[PDB]
Amino acid sequence: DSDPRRCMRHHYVDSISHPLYKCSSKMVLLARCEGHCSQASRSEPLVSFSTVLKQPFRSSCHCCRPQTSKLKALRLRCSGGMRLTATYRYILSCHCEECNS
Amino acid sequence: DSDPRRCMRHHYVDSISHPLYKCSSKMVLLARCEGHCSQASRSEPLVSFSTVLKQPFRSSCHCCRPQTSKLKALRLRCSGGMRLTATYRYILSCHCEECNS
Amino acid sequence: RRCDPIRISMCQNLGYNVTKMPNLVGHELQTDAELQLTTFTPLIQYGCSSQLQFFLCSVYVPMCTEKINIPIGPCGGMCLSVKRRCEPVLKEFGFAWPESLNCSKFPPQNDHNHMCMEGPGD
Amino acid sequence: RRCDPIRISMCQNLGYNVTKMPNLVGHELQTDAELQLTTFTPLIQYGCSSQLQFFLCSVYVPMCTEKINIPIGPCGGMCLSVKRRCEPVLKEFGFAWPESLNCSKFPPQNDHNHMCMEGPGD
Ligand SMILES: *[C@@H]1O[C@H](CO)[C@@H](O)[C@H](O)[C@H]1NC(C)=O
Ligand SMILES: *[C@@H]1O[C@H](CO)[C@@H](O)[C@H](O)[C@H]1NC(C)=O
Ligand SMILES: [Cl-]
Ligand SMILES: [Cl-]
Repeated sequence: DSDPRRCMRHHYVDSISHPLYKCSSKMVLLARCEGHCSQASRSEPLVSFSTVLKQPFRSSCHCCRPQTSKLKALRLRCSGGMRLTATYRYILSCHCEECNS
Repeated sequence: DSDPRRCMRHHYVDSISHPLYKCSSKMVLLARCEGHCSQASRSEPLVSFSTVLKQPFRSSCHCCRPQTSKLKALRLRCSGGMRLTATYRYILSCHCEECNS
Repeated sequence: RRCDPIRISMCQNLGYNVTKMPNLVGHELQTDAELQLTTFTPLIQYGCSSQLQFFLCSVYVPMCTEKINIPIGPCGGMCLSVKRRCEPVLKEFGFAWPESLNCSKFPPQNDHNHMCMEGPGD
Repeated sequence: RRCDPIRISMCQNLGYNVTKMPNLVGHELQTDAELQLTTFTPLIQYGCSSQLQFFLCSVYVPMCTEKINIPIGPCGGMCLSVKRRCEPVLKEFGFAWPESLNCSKFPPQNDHNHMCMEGPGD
């Protein structure tokens, strides 16, 4: 759809700093998933018996999450000699996923 | 007027029966949670300098769930004098809480 | 073919979708029930009890289900809960807790013996 | 009779109400300035710097006031501030910090000697 409140990918930047070495802070363009899933979340009671072990409730809930991502590297510029490397997932797509898969 | 989309308690009657043994079913009033939490769900990458990465993402997601409930027990008369205890929960209130918290 | 939809606006989307007249108070038409419900609008507005609107609707347009011959109304405990918060406000206006909502004419709690809708203890 | 209103939408309601062409970059029409401003929309969207949109507008549609013969643009410090956060993002896309926004061509700070708009140090 085209609903701006849907579960989709958003782009943002952040400043990254290594906490253990003295390095220049680094700007990095990142992506996140955010939105509202179309599926109503819900929860009902289950009935247990002596021979039927069941959880108190059966639940469903959809969350906006990364569907596909990709490892991405971040070379820092540090004390004049060295280069440290951060990594993180660059999100490529988002989807609505069951809360507890 | 009340928003039919909010996280709320729905009421319904259903039958308590043993899924196998053969028994005297019993009619019972139940409640369930259903609706859309107002908080948007999201997921962000975490940045790691350390080995590899650990949990790649940090996320929040709200699910419509039972907040309080009454623990009920009842007895069915099954084939033969035998009586079987069934346990279930009558939901009193629903709220929106974190998926993994 | 047993239950009718709810045509009273202030009693829609509260947890059940159909009802059946006559209600627990005697009205034979939802239109009459709606009219009398309106007399409670101020009380509801005041935030007297978060359960008030639901409790009144459960009495004036009781839950109907195809699976049994009786309507489902509130349990006595919800009535008392609402009453204890709401009666005093009515008295401030020189009104009494109506006899039609006498809490003692509701089942005392939800069990197989008698279906009634409970609410949160707090 | 000295200043014109701001006709570029993305540069309205930012702290001043009128401007004057030519701007600090050479454009003789706001329409040309608007066009070139559009090339920065993605960068602005990314949240690169909360000051970016204001800084660009202060350059492309500088503040005009009837009380003096020159336009009022950004101070060099705001430029550097934005640049340090924004240049790296541009490089990720294979672009340079444009020479037209060379921070060293702006006054270094707001004083009587030269009016320029500063922004927060953090
Ligand atoms: C209704 O309530 C009034 C006062 O609470 C009381 O006199 C009466 O006992 C109640 N009705 C019944 C049938 O008990
Ligand atoms: C503009 O910046 C470039 C690089 O920052 C530099 O070569 C030049 O000195 C600056 N312009 C002036 C007039 O200083
Ligand atoms: Cl309350
Ligand atoms: Cl910023």
